[PDB]
Amino acid sequence: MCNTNMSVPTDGAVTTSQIPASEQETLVRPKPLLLKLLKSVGAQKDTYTMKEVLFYLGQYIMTKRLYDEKQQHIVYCSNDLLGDLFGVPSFSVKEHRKIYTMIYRNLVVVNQQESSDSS
Repeated sequence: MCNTNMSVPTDGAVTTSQIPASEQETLVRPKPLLLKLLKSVGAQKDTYTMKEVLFYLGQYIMTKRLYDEKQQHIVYCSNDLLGDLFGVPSFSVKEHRKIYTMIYRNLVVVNQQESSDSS
């Protein structure tokens, strides 16, 4: 993927997008799990976003030598920090939809304090 700058309306569908990590960002703030994930590669923040975690979690997978050896999409993670994410012996990063949707198991998004008007 290097000739992709505006996509192609020929045998390539409309858009190569899918998964909430840029279009649906969220100023993510998880518990020690995605930060032991990203802060490892190089990250270092009090919070993150699904966009940072997007390309960054992409980093840690491809890195730390946990990936397959066919097309770098069957990334085996036995006893790995990537494992703390879910816990698979292998996961398909190629399908970022299912891979990141199982990343966020329960729930975790931006907080943004609010007020009950009269309080």
